[PDB]
Amino acid sequence: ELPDFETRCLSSLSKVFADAELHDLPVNTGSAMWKEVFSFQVAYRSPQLIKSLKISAESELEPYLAIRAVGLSPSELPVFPNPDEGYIRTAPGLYPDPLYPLADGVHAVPNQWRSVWVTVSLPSMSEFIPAADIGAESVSFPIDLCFEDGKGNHLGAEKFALEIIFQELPEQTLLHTEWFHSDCIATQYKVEVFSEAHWKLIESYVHNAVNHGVNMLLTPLFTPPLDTYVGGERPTVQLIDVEITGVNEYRFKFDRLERWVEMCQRLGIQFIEFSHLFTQWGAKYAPKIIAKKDGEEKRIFGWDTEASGESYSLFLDQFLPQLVHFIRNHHLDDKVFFHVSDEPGMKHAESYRQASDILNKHLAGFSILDALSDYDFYEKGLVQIPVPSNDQIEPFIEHGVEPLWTYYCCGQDHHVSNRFFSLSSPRNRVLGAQLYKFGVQGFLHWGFNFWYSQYSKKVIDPFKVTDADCAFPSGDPFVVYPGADGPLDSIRWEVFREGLQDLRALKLLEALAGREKTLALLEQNLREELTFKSFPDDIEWLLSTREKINRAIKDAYRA
Ligand SMILES: [Br-]
Repeated sequence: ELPDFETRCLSSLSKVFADAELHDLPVNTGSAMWKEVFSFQVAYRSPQLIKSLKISAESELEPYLAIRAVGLSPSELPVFPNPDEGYIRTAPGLYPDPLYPLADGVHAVPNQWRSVWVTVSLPSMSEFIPAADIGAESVSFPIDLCFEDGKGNHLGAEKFALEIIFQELPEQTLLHTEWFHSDCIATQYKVEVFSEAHWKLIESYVHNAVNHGVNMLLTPLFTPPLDTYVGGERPTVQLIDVEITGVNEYRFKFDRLERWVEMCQRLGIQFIEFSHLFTQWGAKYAPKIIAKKDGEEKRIFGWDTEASGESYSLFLDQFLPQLVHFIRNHHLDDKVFFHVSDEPGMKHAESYRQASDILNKHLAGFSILDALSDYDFYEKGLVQIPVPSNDQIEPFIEHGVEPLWTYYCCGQDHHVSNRFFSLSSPRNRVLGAQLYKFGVQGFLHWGFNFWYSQYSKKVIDPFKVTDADCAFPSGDPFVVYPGADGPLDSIRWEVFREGLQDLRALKLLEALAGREKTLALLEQNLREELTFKSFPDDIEWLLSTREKINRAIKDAYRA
């Protein structure tokens, strides 16, 4: 006689822990637009150990549907000291995060809730395979999920009803970069940088990025000078070929950059974000730069070459005009961004100025972006486009700074949206609504796939170490895991795309009904105005808000 077995259908916004009771309420309905990725999960529990469950879905949406297992990752540093009351947990342990192919095997483990995650990637209406009335406002499709043991006995089932609203979620216009660490791919898969095997993996990772709303890619002219200790290095990742012809004299080749840019174009990246040309913590030094003299490679710049020295000045006087010629020849003039150095403090205003001044002699007319969360520094007029943290953005909104950009990282641990393991899925997804309300033009994140320790002192295994060796709250350094042939998603990466989908849906309702009505619907029944710091951290609020937006779109009078 069969083991006992229970199921509960849930939204994408639950995190099901294997060591706790499940309080979440069942969710068996939702709505979506064409070209939207709609996700849900089913939790299940048995008192027995049941190995290699057979899980299947039956739906007209089967061509668009994937099922994955929600795996557990360790976190030794889930929180910084004194986590606010909105954290879902504070103790080290195992957290639901990675999403594994079902082919990898799925088990019921005694008296533990586990989950399977369902992704429905909807096409355009014109590509949809099932018959659907082109004149309907929406059509509902059942999705039935079935659990059986290894030997074909039925254990459980859940039915989900997805309503597809017959309008398209419009193309994303928000600029969105998640810094891509090519080096981390090379060291994890054990391939040489810019080998053909490395290029193939790069393509897989970029494809995943684009699919999750990344339209701007960090482009390593020289080894990005990021997360490296003073006097330290990361593996050489350098698209520019440099030949030393004599003292302070160079020649350049851009053929590997041209390969990179063509890859970007082909995979759907729209903007090229060139890597920083000076070090972190005040732009005092050059990046690591490698050059050939007489066939042989040597390091010509780095932590022993001051950024304000004439040597690095003369190098950029030769390089930058040649990069500008490349840009113009490839019709990239309005598609590029440059970086100086992030978050210069007031004590570094002078070194930042001297660095920024070098670029300004050559890069007139181009967008130059830098993380900058201090409005008093911004008033000095040294940074062109500031990228303030979402916990520091208030004075940039108050003063009408344009274009408005935001980021978050490990430092944004209080109140605001983030993507830590120990934070709820609503506190991730709500970013979409905040971006909408404040008219943000771009969002930046440092950690697509950062798989080293703090300061890149060692390589870590991201399946075992999720906090960069007790430096950053787990979830901060990476949203993808290394699968055998390409990325594995986290539930947090799926939920972040949902926030970008909410932004796109809000902008659609704005096109149909205007901004005043859209913003009023979004803030209906809130006790406090929506800000980057103040929102309901609540599954029911967010789901019912997006459902209202969808119904208002469905009901809108259309041209
Ligand atoms: Br958008």
